[PDB]
Amino acid sequence: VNTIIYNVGSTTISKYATFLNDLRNEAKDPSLKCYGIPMLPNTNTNPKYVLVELQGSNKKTITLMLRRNNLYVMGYSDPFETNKCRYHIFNDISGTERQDVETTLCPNANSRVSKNINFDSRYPTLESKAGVKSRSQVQLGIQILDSNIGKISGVMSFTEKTEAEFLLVAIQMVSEAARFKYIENQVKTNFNRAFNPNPKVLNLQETWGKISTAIHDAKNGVLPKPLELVDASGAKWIVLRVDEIKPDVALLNYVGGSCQTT
Repeated sequence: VNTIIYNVGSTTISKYATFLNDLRNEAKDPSLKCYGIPMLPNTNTNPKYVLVELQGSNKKTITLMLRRNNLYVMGYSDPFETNKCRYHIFNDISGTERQDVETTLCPNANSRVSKNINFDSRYPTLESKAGVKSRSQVQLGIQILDSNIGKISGVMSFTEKTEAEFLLVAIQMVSEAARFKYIENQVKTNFNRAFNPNPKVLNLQETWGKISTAIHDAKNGVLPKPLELVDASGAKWIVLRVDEIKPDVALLNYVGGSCQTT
């Protein structure tokens, strides 16, 4: 499992763009692509995981564990006390995978401490805990990310609103940005300030699966059935060919079987 390092505490927009292209390269499958878009691997390709180490301000760090197959966050770790690695598995990781988030985020036994996340990773959950009606009311931004790392890393007690707010900002900034070129550019365009998620960033997050299947199943660039979407103002946005939506998407979720490659 490889780990990608990015310094949040001191960055430029290129430094954010390189990180992301190292995540995409590392996560994607080596041969599959539909219409020039990289596709994520089947569950069976090894390695199964990527680690994303986030360096905040004041020597604060969080290592984010992700699955290659669908780039979701399984949980995170932070340095705790002198020599402990504290791992935090999301409530909805089960089976071997739970031993796998432990073993991979904190590779040395003797030093491990558990502090689970007592809620699942779905956005409606994370919003109830932030105590907000919609992620859209919570601002995103590099300084917001840094400052949230600093509310979580090496702190004895931290509250669910604090934790959900960290994960809303970090899943959107790392896994949503990497799947969508559109969300990456929203973050580049506002790099020096805080900004509210617009309807399209939110809509793109929630329809990725359907987008991946449409694109895979498309013949001659024509999508199987029109794909109703929402744009940055809230307006119904209806795309029909792969060329419409492909600017906005960097990685495809796995769908098996063939598709037009290039």
